[PDB]
Amino acid sequence: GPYHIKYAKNGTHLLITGRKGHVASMDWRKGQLRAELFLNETCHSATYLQNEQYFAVAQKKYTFIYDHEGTELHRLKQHIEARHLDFLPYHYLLVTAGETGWLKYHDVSTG
Amino acid sequence: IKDMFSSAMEVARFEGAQIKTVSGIRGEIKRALSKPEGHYRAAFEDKILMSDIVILRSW
Amino acid sequence: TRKFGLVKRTLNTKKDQRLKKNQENTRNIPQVSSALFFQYNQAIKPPYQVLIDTNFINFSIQKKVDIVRGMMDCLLAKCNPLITDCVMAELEKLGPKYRIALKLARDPRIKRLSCSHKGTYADDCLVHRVLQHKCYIVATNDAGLKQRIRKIPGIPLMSVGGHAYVIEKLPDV
Amino acid sequence: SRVKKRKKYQKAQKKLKSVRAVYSGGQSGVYEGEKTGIKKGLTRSVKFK
Amino acid sequence: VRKLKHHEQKLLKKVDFLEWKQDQGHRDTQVMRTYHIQNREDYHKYNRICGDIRRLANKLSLLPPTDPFRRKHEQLLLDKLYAMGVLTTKSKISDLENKVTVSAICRRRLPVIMHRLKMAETIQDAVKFIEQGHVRVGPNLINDPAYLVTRNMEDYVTWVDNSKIKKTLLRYRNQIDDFDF
Amino acid sequence: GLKVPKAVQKELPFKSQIHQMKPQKKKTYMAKRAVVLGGDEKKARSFIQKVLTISKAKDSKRKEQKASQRKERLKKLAKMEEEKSQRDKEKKKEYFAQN
Amino acid sequence: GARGGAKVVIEPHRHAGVYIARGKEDLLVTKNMAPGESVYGEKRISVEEPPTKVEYRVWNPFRSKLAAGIMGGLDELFIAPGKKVLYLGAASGTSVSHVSDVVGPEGVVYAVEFSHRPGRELISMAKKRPNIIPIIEDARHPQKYRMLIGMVDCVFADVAQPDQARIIALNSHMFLKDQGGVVISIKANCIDSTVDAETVFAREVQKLREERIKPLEQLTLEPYERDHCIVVGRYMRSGLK
Amino acid sequence: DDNMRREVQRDLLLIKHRAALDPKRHYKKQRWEVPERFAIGTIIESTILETLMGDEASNKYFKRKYNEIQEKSTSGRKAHYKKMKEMRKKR
Amino acid sequence: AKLVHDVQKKQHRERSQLTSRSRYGFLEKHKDYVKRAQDFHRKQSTLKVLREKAKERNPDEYYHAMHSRKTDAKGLLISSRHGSLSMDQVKLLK
Ligand SMILES: [Zn+2]
Repeated sequence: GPYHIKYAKNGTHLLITGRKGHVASMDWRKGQLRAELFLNETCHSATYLQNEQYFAVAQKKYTFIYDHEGTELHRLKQHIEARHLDFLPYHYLLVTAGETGWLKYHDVSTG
Repeated sequence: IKDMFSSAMEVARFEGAQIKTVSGIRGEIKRALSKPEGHYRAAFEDKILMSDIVILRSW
Repeated sequence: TRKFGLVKRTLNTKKDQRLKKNQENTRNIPQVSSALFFQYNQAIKPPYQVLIDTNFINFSIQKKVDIVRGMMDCLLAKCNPLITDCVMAELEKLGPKYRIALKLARDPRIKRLSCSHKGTYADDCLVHRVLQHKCYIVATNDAGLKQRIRKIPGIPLMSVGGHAYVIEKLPDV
Repeated sequence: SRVKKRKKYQKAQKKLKSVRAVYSGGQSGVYEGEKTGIKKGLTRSVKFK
Repeated sequence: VRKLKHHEQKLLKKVDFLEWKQDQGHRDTQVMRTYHIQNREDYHKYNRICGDIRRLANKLSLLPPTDPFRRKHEQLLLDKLYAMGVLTTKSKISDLENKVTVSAICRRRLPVIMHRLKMAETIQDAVKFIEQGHVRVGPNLINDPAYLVTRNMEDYVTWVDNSKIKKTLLRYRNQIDDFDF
Repeated sequence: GLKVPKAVQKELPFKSQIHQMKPQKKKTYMAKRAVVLGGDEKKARSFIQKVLTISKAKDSKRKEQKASQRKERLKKLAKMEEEKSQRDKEKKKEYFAQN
Repeated sequence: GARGGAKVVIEPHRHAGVYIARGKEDLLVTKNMAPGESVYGEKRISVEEPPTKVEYRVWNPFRSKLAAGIMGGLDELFIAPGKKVLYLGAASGTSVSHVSDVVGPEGVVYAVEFSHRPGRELISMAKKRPNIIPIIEDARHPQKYRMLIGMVDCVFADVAQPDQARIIALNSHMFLKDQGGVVISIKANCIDSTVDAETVFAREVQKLREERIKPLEQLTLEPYERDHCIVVGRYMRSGLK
Repeated sequence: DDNMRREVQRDLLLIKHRAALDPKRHYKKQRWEVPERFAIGTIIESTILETLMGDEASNKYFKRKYNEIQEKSTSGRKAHYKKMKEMRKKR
Repeated sequence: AKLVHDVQKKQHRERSQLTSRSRYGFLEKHKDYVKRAQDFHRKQSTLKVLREKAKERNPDEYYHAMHSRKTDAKGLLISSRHGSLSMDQVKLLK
């Protein structure tokens, strides 16, 4: 702990990211675990992308995009020390901000 | 080799001469053997057999 | 019990089915035509059926050689000239400059063959037809096409040279 | 010359049989099967493109 | 995502949820797989060292060809890299640019050298034996599978004395002497 | 056949160690137990190993026929290639003579 | 050759519903729909299966042109188990019975014949084979038997008529399914004996293209027949291009 | 069935190698791996192995042909080597 | 064969071992010698490889199969002829 929680837009899935780096994606109503990562690292926040299939995690220095099963898909080298993550659903943009004082918008569809 | 020469004196005349087998393996008359008369030592480019026949070409 | 050599699970580009490159991934020997005795096409006989190529019409006009009469002179037999859609389409695309060639090609004595393929390339259409059936003479002056037809056995090849047509691989002459 | 051309032609007839199947009068007597065997995985048809 | 229909693909040409240009073809993941690298950021630390060598070689190349300073420094860099084992040959200076890669550095890690010395059947097996304290370089036990072995130090990679693996080697050939153990 | 010295054979790496099975001397119990069907089965068991002997020999001779004609054919093919190579050089001298 | 007491090994062909009987000689055989009898005196093979006594019939290439096509190596046959086949020119059960064997109990065979004397036996044969529907009617007028036939997966035409192209044309439009099969046996002499066989084959194929039938392959039936070929095509109503 | 009767095994082995059964037949060149499913049957109008050895012309052909192959296989082998070393001895 | 008589292309017959030397064996010719030399060089080539493989062997090579395989007192590898029976199995067989 401590644990930062984010629900999906439709409320079906729950994403919890522990500060010491325990990240779990689950369907809380059916009690089914979609993914569980034990990244030995400092994780600040996580968010779901357009649906529960993809989620982003803001780790020590870089943001990573993960799959539904927990397989890492991308390492966002451009986003440095992001502490907040947001997703604009209708625009398909991932938004980050952190200690650098820089606001970055990233298109998940095109990358 | 035997039967090529009759005495070690004859071998001495032909030391260093080219010789070959029927197989075509080339050799040389190195030295005459003291016993028996007429025998001599030769070196060939490859191992020869007992069934081979060595021939010295002369004119 | 924790396993040894633990590694982070990541996307395997070589083996992952989702990536497009990885999504994609009875012998036939054609019979030799029974119309051929080695290099000799025994089946072909008059009246002959001749496939006209686009350049054939243009050169025929240059030399003042009538298509129907010129062929009868060359082979001394009734010839049934045939124009495919590709050749007709190629004549139309040549432009206004070749309107005379288009009007002669439309002579009623020249019969028409339909085509059931998308392309307008006539060289391929003619070569496929001769490979299927050994009953056509090819009338062309294209150097590229003529060399293709020579490799195919039992296909007589007609050309316009000098003052009249010439036929190469037709022993009955 | 006539004899050499005679032997040349009959030789070519034998070679033609190895190049392609030739009609040879059809069936003679009871059907005794495909003597040289049937190949399941080979097709000789000419395919239209 | 489901397979896109024709009209959809025309309007979504650049859509790719698994491959992006910033990934650089997933070269990091590929190389981490070949040499069994367990830390996600080990590749990019090596990549920064390779970039430093390539930056220096480019600056040296822009010095005039007959410069004694240029020739001296390029040789020192070639000497040092060959000694580390990163470079196989010292003959050509263009190797500093073309043949200086993260794969070259990963190829000097302890598991890989164990594999090439045939001490392990796979790099994954070598990593496990290192993590289980069977391997020593010199008189020092090493359980870090990222240890970079120089050419000279490759002569002192060997099993720990009381290792069960060492006994199996000697037992197999009937050469086990229990006085040593 | 080649006989590797035992001193060399002893100090060979694990990957390349020759497997040399020793002959059996003491009669095994299973060897004393096995029943061999005699009479009719003997004749039907000699017949098969005669047939498979003809088939192996016929294949090894027809296969050697192909290798004999393969050598003759490539010699013929090389001669045609050389003619097409030299004549091709001549055309490219005549073409660039115009240019 | 294939004598009485000889023993053979039965294995499946590349085509479903067709088998091969191995031995000193190979035979094309089809499972007998009506065991214990021969339609036209062909040899038969019995296998003891766990036991039930199953039977197989020999398919003579010199008697059936479809069989000659199998020997010559046709790539695709649309005739397969559990399919409806419209057989035109079904003189008798020489070839229809073998087709009835391939389609099996689930399939049906619409045998169309014109002459009555061959027709009478086609009725008698059909009653040993519940899956054969004999239609003693002229194939040039499909409107007469439109009640009797539903949609069919494949159309097989052995009619030896100069205007077979129109006969195949009309029947396909009424009964053949889109993307269905068409199999034609063309004898050059019946169509036009004046011209060579190659000219005739090229002419028939052109007519089929005009009728929205895309030819897939062509095969000549030597040594079993002279001046014969089988053209296999697909009925592409949408377009051949 | 996995029992694979010795008779059934030999007949399939006698169809794989049917080119050698008769020097006048000369079939097409095929391989014929044993199929997964097959059914042995007889013809209506004595297994093939038993049928074939019943004939005398074929039996006399195999014994002759087999013996000729043995002469080729044992030429220059250990039997010949011992003769050569024995002539060198006086008697 | 251009500008060559068939007399020029005449077979030259092969001579045989002397009778006084018939005991030693067949008089080898060049073709016979080539068979010896080629065979010897093929064997000597592999042996040189095997000697090298022995020299560069690493004593610390480990393979998991070293458990299954066994070595003789002489130091040579033991290979089983076919690759014990329990009392229950033996009882049934007896
Ligand atoms: Zn066309």
